[PDB]
Amino acid sequence: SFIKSLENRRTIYALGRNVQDEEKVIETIKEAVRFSPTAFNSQTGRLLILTGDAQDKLWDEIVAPELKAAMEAAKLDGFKAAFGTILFFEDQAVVKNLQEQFALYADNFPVWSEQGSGIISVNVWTALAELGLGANLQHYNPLIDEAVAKEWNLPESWKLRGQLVFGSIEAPAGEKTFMDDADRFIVAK
Amino acid sequence: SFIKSLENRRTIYALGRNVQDEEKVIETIKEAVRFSPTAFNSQTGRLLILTGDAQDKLWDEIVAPELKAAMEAAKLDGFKAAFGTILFFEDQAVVKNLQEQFALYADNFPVWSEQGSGIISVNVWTALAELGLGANLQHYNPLIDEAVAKEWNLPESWKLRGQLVFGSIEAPAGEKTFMDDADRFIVAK
Ligand SMILES: Cc1cc2nc3c(=O)[nH]c(=O)nc-3n(C[C@H](O)[C@H](O)[C@H](O)COP(=O)(O)O)c2cc1C
Ligand SMILES: Cc1cc2nc3c(=O)[nH]c(=O)nc-3n(C[C@H](O)[C@H](O)[C@H](O)COP(=O)(O)O)c2cc1C
Ligand SMILES: O=[N+]([O-])c1cc[n+]([O-])c2ccccc12
Ligand SMILES: O=[N+]([O-])c1cc[n+]([O-])c2ccccc12
Ligand SMILES: O=[N+]([O-])c1cc[n+]([O-])c2ccccc12
Ligand SMILES: O=[N+]([O-])c1cc[n+]([O-])c2ccccc12
Repeated sequence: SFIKSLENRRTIYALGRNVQDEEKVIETIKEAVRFSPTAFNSQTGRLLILTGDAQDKLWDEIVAPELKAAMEAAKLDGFKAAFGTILFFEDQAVVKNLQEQFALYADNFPVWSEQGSGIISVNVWTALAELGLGANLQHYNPLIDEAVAKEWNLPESWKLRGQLVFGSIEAPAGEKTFMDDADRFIVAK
Repeated sequence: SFIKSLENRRTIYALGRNVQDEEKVIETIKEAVRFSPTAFNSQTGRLLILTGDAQDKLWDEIVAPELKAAMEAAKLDGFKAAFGTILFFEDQAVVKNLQEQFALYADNFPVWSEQGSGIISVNVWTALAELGLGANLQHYNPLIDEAVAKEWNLPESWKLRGQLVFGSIEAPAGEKTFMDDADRFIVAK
């Protein structure tokens, strides 16, 4: 069931590369994004999907050095050890066009775009979990933005929002608590 | 399958009140939110779920008059005709607390909260579609915010982000197009 699918999606930090069918994984990532709703069907989400050598390169040659250079002013090995990383961007050129076409909603499009990024990120995350793969969501933007755009020749208009690290599950999700229903749901008739 | 569940979720404007098991619907809405991820497990989403007399009141006594008063400075009947409306808020008190606790990420929490709102909105939307119910997402915020908070005695900290109108499907979804894969997915190794 759908609710079961949602419950199955969890943050998994212990990831490996025991992935049987990479093509199936790629297909599923694309489908999850494809069937995600966006304001005005604007489809502002953009993905860079890295595996193999590119996965090694992201973490060893971009994230690590950028992070070090920043801090000055382990975990990374665990991210690198995963099968791949899905970098989620929002296309600002489309956002700006929407703002120009529908001036009435100009202030709203950045908001709906952020919402869109969350939407496709978790739909992909949940779809991967259905395949039995784990993932965790990271935010090394904006530190790595320029290096990533240069290495993989991305349009300047792609604004990095998140990085979903994914692979085989090598240890179970941790414990998680939930709010009291009474504090977040009100039902009225 | 999960991808099938995603594909089944569509914007349905023609909605009615042929809903067989309201309690099951409420349970499913709660579960979809419960099992949705949020930054720091902050669970900032808040829901006001209206049906029956409250559904009539929202659209006739709040949205209509506010909208008229604004414009001065049909569709509404179609929204009212639905079984209910799920109003999605983000709790700004929790957001502000996060900003204070983790000053390093202060600018990020509003962003992750917006992403969170998108996340729970579509998870609820998709869960309703699995039950065979249709829905559409509207944005009469911030116009109706104050009236809604007063009528249902909501905390000032609840910031309205969207209103998901839902009910029985009375006409099929319209046609929808998709981008070229090549323009939004890059795969590298
Ligand atoms: C963040 C967001 C905001 C949306 N806002 C509205 C809205 O205010 N009014 C409306 O009728 N539809 C709204 N939509 C629905 C989209 O237009 C719709 O999802 C998109 O055209 C894809 O069609 P589908 O929902 O049938 O898949 C919104 C969707 C998203 C994801
Ligand atoms: C918008 C958003 C941003 C998140 N950012 C991070 C992050 O930067 N690093 C991380 O390790 N987890 C991150 N998480 C994961 C959440 O902490 C996690 O989803 C939450 O604690 C619930 O746990 P679960 O994913 O196992 O259900 C993020 C989740 C969401 C929805
Ligand atoms: O009809 N509308 O005004 C409309 C349609 C579709 N989407 O996505 C919208 C999104 C935001 C505001 C109005 C929208
Ligand atoms: O191996 N990791 O990357 C890792 C393990 C455990 N926790 O809690 C983490 C938390 C945040 C980022 C990476 C983590
Ligand atoms: O370990 N972290 O830094 C971490 C854990 C969980 N969430 O949700 C985070 C979210 C944003 C930034 C860092 C996060
Ligand atoms: O009945 N409606 O509310 C309705 C019908 C058709 N479209 O396209 C709509 C579009 C936006 C809002 C309401 C709509």
